[PDB]
Amino acid sequence: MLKKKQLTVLDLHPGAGKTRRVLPEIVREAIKKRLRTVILAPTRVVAAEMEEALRGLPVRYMTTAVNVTHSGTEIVDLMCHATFTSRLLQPIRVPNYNLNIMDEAHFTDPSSIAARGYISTRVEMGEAAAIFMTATPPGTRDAFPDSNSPIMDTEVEVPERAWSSGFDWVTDHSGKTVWFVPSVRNGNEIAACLTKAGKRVIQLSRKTFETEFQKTKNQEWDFVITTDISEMGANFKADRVIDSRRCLKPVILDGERVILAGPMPVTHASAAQRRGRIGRNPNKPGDEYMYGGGCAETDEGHAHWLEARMLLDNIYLQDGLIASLYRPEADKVAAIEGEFKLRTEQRKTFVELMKRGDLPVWLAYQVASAGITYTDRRWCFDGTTNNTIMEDSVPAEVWTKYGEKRVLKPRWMDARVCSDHAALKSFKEFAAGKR
Ligand SMILES: C[C@H](Oc1ccc(-c2ccccc2)cc1)C(=O)O
Repeated sequence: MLKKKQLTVLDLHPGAGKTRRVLPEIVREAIKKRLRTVILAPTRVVAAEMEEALRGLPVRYMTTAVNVTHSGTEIVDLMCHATFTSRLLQPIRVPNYNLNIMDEAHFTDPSSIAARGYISTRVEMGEAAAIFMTATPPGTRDAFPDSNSPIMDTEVEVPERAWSSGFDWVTDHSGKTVWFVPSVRNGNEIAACLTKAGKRVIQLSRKTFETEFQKTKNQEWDFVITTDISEMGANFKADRVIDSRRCLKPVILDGERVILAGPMPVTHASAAQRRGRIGRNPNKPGDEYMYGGGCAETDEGHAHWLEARMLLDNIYLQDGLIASLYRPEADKVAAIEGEFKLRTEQRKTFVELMKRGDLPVWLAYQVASAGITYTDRRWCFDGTTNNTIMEDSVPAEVWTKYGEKRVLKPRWMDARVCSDHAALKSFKEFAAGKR
């Protein structure tokens, strides 16, 4: 598995022991062969779980999620998928790792797709080996894979709004349920409905994940309401999953705006990962999976694959060569390698708009490619009337860094900057010159 020019897909079913049993054995063999190795975790929660599975092995934890210190004699590094892609983009030398291990390799955020593309290109060049660990590799068509214990699969209408009647099975249940919703706003409405009915609810999303996930271990709860982020190796002591089978899809329209289309069907890989949260204990058969729609290949034309190409076009590989996307996911976007390659000063602005600005990749690219510098926010106010951002049915307003009250009307509109209250609050701070 560790021999050069080889990319292995470790696709044992969910709960088979890829992280706790297989990963430590791979790491011991890599250290025995003196292979400089990187281990990529999707989130800080998974990074902390990996430290427990690898306890005692000499691994350098490049994350504040773990408090270890480090002897300085480690040849194995562990960091998040986003951290790897970030360091490749920045003017910091990333070692040319002999072995590249990606856990939860099905993650479809732009930085995870870009990491797979870079790593698989190095393997294709004959420079390195790689191991992608996931039960659901790209293009998987099976939403119902094997599990540690039998699961009761039931197709049923699932609420996506508050309800007064017609869904007694949802609240009549005495165990713990993990419920996948298509958006933070949709989860807020379901959570309020369940709280009014006397249930204890925890809500999870990308921005709150680490803090709120701790509550699932520290307090008693009846429901966890979560977006698709919990598909990335998050584990729960639950006996039921309720799956809307829906997600939002970012879509670039006419190359000039990004909308959040849907909700629409999830992929088979997402459905198998949502279901895969239960049936994990061989001693507790009969965990339930209630699902409310079919699957479709909604990653085709999804903005994340075009955003992954924007990142890869701006990562040095060798001279003018540019890394390709990992072959099984390369047809998800219609893009020419190198079309998003920026000159040095515009590339530095693109990186800073993502790293410090916290803007979506597509929006950071529009601003940097237009020749605008990082601190210049005039573009947040000079768009057309149809780009006005709305807050509680009235235009959002901010005080500019000049002390002028203005309506938020960005030159390029990316729906992800106002998808929920937290995102719009962060974007208002950015438009005001506060970061
Ligand atoms: C804030 C933290 O970022 C870090 C990024 C890199 C390192 C590091 C450790 C040893 C050697 C070289 C680099 C540590 C932390 C995080 O992202 O959690």
